[PDB]
Amino acid sequence: AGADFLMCYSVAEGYYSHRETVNGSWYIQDLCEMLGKYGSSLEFTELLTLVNRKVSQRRVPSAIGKKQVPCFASMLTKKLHFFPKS
Amino acid sequence: LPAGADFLMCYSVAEGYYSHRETVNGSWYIQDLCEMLGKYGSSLEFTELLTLVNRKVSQRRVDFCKDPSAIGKKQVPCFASMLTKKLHFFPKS
Amino acid sequence: LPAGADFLMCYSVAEGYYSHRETVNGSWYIQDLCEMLGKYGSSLEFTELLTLVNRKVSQRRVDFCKDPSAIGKKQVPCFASMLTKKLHFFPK
Amino acid sequence: FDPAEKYKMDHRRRGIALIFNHERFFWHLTLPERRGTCADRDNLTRRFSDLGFEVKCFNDLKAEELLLKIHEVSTVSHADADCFVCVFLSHGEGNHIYAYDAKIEIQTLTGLFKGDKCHSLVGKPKIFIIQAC
Amino acid sequence: FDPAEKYKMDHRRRGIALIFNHERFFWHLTLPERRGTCADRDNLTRRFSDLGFEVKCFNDLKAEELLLKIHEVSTVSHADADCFVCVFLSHGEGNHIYAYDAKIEIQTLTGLFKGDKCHSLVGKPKIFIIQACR
Amino acid sequence: FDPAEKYKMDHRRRGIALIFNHERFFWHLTLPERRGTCADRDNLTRRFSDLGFEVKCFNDLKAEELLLKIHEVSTVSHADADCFVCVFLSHGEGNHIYAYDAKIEIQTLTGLFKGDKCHSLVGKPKIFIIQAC
Amino acid sequence: FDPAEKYKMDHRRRGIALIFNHERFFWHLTLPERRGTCADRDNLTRRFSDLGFEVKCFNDLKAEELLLKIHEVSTVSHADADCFVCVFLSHGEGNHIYAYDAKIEIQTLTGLFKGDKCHSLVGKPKIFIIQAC
Repeated sequence: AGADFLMCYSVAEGYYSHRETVNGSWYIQDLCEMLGKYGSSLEFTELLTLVNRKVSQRRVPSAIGKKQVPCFASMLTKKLHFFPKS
Repeated sequence: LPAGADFLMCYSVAEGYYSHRETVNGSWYIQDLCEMLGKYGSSLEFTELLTLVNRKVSQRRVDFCKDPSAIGKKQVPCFASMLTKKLHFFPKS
Repeated sequence: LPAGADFLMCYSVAEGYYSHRETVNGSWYIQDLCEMLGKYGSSLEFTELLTLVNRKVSQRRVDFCKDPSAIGKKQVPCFASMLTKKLHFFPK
Repeated sequence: FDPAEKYKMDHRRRGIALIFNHERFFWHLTLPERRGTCADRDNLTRRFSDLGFEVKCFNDLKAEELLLKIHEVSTVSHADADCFVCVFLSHGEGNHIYAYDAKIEIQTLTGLFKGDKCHSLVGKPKIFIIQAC
Repeated sequence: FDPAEKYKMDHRRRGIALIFNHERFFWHLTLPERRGTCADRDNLTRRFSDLGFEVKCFNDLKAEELLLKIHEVSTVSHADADCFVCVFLSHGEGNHIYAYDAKIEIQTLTGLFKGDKCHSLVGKPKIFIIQACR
Repeated sequence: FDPAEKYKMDHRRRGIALIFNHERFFWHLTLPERRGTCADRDNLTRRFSDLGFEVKCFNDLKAEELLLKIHEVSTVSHADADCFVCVFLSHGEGNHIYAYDAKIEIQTLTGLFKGDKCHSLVGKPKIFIIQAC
Repeated sequence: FDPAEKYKMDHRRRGIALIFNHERFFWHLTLPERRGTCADRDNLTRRFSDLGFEVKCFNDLKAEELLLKIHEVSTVSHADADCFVCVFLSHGEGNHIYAYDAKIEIQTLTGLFKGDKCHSLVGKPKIFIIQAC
């Protein structure tokens, strides 16, 4: 841990992470999708919160009631934006 | 200026303000609008973007030493909104 | 309509539209403006709030069956910004 | 260059929220109009106070204290203020003298702060809310 | 009711980005003025195109193709479009005739869309960007 | 006191985006997994590059080059950088040894910077994206 | 799809706001520690009640009236509720057995909803504010 740290976890405790497909993994795919569209404007924890929804709504082995639920832990002190640099 | 619903009227200059003349590069208002469109157009909300254009242009000054004719004057743009929602131009899928 | 730097002109009805008469509750535009000030005034950027008021007011309807002469009429407000920054009214 | 830049609203006061009522040369004023005007002024007064504003109300009925009120607002300092709000409220379907008087009052009110003719508001938001016909 | 509601911008096309250059009745066009007008148009053409717009440029020099253009934009369907953009461009330091003719054109262009006269643009943004000087 | 205060992201560079792949001690690496891992690294490299980041990728397959690569990153000054980003990527289903090595590696990578050892990143966002199981 | 999508907060009630004081197995309670805990409880109670929550406070001293309280909250319907809040408060520099009991109480409190076996809170925010050492 540390001041102004941001820990973005692909899967939280007590939850199952999906298998690696040919097109990548769910977490990174969705993370990267959101960065592509919302990265330059949105506040990064708001963006991470979108990924939490996107991956938690994804579905694929008789264990059915099952989703990957990511998690982020913020020790940020301010809002984080990646506005285009000059 | 008869304008109906869902209109957005963007003006290069308000009343009682000066427009800087056309140069080889174009005009202040269009240069800044376009600089902002190219930088933020695909991400920011459009009225927010036009507020940046209001700032950038209204902060533009000219060398008052070479031309002390145009001194104490600036170009202050304006926009009028009858939009009912946020407007974004995200890349079309 | 000469204005100035950092002006925000909020109008109750754009030209070519109709303003609903005053009732015991007040006027459509001020009620809606105030409703949005009550709920979102402390948090929303003020032009976004004003855009909500353009939506709420523009969607208001009278009971056209009771008064068929009102058919076709709606109130569409407007605002004109010469603001150079975002405007928030965060609690002091 | 910050695309999320906001007006600095960290002064000791929010500022005055002026509520002006255009009442003179209106000779109808039904029960709904009468109480509707009071409801709008009240509603406005509560909402702006909740946002930290110092609400000030007057009308154009008495020409004597009109000019004195107009003069006071022209001269009062906003140096410890964030912004300035002014609300102009006028009735509907008034007569032609009533409507013309409204246009002149609006120009004058906005003209008190126009260009940058009020120095303690330079670079501060100036918000005019107008209801008229 | 939702304070963050956005216009639906998921139609097949973005829409027309109309760019009108007010040129008639303007004499003594200097070299900086000429290349600046071309700079503004080209810059506008690039930036709007990259945002998905189908840019259409025309001017008022001919008059034959002006009427042909004005009636074309009147009768265009925007049913599959997100929005509509119209830029009116004109020079500063214009003569009395030039400035006056500008206001007529501006009233006319926007007159074609006032009070929802174009049914396929109802509920859709109609952005007008006007650079004029009297 | 600004309730909408943002980090100052106005430095010369955005900063380094470190993309680490945990490969060692993984036996029977399937083709699809090899493609997926490449897809993740590529996608992450594209998206962060467009956000201004100087992306640097490396893995742990070679013992010597690893020590040299960690050394390289440990002695970089972030004085003219907005922030730091480190992505740890590791395969889904792997043996007890693989999962253990991941944990030790994650603590090592976060152990640097942590507390506030890396003084040039003090007061700056430090972002760790971790895909372990 | 919407990045500004908010949780639905237009239900009848705001929901329960549980405030738990961990007290048992703490043997030397000083004046600042005593009043501070009261100050924290009161302050939390005031802020959450003004936000529309229904504040329910209790401690673990009397084990007989604790077991009933856990059942009291475990059997509740949050169907007419927006969200659920639970604050765990314990003292600092406590003894060995005090710290251990804290962890077990926290895992038990959170477990009562963590398996998603409180069906009426599914899709609704569950907020846990934790003060411990």
